[PDB]
Amino acid sequence: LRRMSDEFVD
Amino acid sequence: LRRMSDEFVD
Amino acid sequence: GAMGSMERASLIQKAKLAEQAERYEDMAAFMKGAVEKGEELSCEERNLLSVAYKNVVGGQRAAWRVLSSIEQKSNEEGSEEKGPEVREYREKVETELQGVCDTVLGLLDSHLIKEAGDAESRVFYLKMKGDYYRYLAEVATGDDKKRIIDSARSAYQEAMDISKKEMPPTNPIRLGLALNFSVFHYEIANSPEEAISLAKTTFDEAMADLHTLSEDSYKDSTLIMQLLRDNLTLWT
Amino acid sequence: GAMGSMERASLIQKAKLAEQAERYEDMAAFMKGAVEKGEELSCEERNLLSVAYKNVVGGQRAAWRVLSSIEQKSNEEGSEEKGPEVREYREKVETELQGVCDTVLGLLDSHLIKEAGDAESRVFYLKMKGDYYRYLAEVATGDDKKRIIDSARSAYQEAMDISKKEMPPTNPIRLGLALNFSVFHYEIANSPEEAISLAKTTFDEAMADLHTLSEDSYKDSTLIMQLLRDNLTLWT
Ligand SMILES: [Ca+2]
Ligand SMILES: [Ca+2]
Ligand SMILES: [Ca+2]
Ligand SMILES: [Ca+2]
Ligand SMILES: [Ca+2]
Ligand SMILES: [Ca+2]
Ligand SMILES: [Ca+2]
Ligand SMILES: [Ca+2]
Ligand SMILES: [Ca+2]
Ligand SMILES: [Ca+2]
Ligand SMILES: [Cl-]
Ligand SMILES: [Cl-]
Repeated sequence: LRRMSDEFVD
Repeated sequence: LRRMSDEFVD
Repeated sequence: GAMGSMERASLIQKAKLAEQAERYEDMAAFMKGAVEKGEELSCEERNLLSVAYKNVVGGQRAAWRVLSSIEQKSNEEGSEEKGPEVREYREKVETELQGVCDTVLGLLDSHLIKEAGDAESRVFYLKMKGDYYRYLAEVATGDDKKRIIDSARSAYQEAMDISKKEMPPTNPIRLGLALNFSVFHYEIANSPEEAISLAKTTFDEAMADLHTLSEDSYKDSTLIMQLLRDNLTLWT
Repeated sequence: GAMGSMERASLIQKAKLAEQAERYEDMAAFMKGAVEKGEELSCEERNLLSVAYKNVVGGQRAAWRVLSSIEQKSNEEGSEEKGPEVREYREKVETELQGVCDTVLGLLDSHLIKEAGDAESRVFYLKMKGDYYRYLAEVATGDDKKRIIDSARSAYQEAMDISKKEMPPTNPIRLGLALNFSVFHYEIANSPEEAISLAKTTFDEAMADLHTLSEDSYKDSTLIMQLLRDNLTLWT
């Protein structure tokens, strides 16, 4: 899978 | 579920 | 327009690229440019045009339904007054949706339909005309609601008449037309019995013709037959 | 701009409506309008701004990657010459992406960052500056690639310095900053060891502070810690 960057909201 | 309309391609 | 300087073939090429990138607004603009070159569309090109605008208007319709639901709840008893913003934004999305529908109907009237002589092309474009009038009907509330509904009905009916005369009952265009016309009857024309009757008859007549088909054509036809069955299951 | 005549509060209201309708271009335009009113943003408003542009640029980045892959395959040995269209359309998407990045960086420079005095706001905006320079770096190939990379690095580094001084190790902003800076190191700066070191240290220092948190804050922090772990698993 593709690496994760931030998806936080809150 | 929602009714279906056409999604044919082709 | 803005696509006037680009080659027809390059517009088609880029429409296919836009599809792969899920850039449907771009895809639609490229296909509009291709139509405006004035030549008739091939089967593949017709499908590119349909896919592009279906996806664009699909997003707008989904957004409109969300906003309309919020608006409807705002106008219940006991709901706190929040000002004009919900109505304004619903109106904004609605106007943009109407604009896209008018663009498609404009392409059909200038001059795709009048140049379409083969059953496959003519039925395809008349189905499209019915569909985009149907989308206009979904958001119509004023004086012209009845005329918009009648315009959809008339396009669908002309398409049905040609398709019954010129196409086999398993033809995917004929099947998708009947599916959408049945949805028109159920959702727009307040005629659920007509919707059910049409879906049933269409399914049964296709079933009886499947034996004539290759494996690949069988797969195509049964896919759409399943959509008819899904609706029948929901409606009965 | 076009939002100059709309009340700040109405712009925020409509941004939230646009989010519910998944109309992220609209959401971004409303939030740009809100920023341009000149007042500082609340925590909630900062998050609306970020969500809007993240979704817009996210779609553009995904499209660019599709088109770049097609372009790269076109320039292999044995590949048939298809003309300039793939490059042209990739360039079109790239230019639009760069435009959005420049818009965000413009808002940050005029004047969100300079007015942001609290750690939470300042770190948030500096992280954003790093992110949008990082997105510019993803598509950069010319003279200024090194300067774009350094701009991203510098913003992230200033944010990290403040966050380490002023925020607990479990703060979601601090965690998301470290996550994104680690991705910068791995993907942009060709420094996979730095990426891994940062992700590990960040995770471990957060783990040790979880005991101080409420149930709700624990859930927030562990969510982002899992993203760090996911990357570590992919990278080792
Ligand atoms: Ca021309
Ligand atoms: Ca030509
Ligand atoms: Ca209206
Ligand atoms: Ca003709
Ligand atoms: Ca025939
Ligand atoms: Ca003003
Ligand atoms: Ca005001
Ligand atoms: Ca470029
Ligand atoms: Ca301040
Ligand atoms: Ca603090
Ligand atoms: Cl509006
Ligand atoms: Cl282009």
